[PDB]
Amino acid sequence: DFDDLSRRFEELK
Amino acid sequence: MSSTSPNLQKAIDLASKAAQEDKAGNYEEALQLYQHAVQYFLHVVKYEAQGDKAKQSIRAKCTEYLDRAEKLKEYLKNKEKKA
Repeated sequence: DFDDLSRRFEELK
Repeated sequence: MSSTSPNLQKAIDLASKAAQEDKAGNYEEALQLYQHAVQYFLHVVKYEAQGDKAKQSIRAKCTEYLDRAEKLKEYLKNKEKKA
């Protein structure tokens, strides 16, 4: 489960 | 001992350069390098095959680089608020 990191990475653009 | 995938090698190189650029005070360049490193680390961990220990180390590095990157975003937002 890597949703939180994916969520934060997407926001970082 | 075993093989580092080209995508995962991209992630490490980018991160390495981010760290370099970070410490050098080129924060705008650093931020982009961190971000792209994270992009590759996520791709690898999701769609390439690795053991638990590998996934756990990638998760760790992902966390560190997004932490720092976000801190650099906030910094750059305030440097830019100056003008």
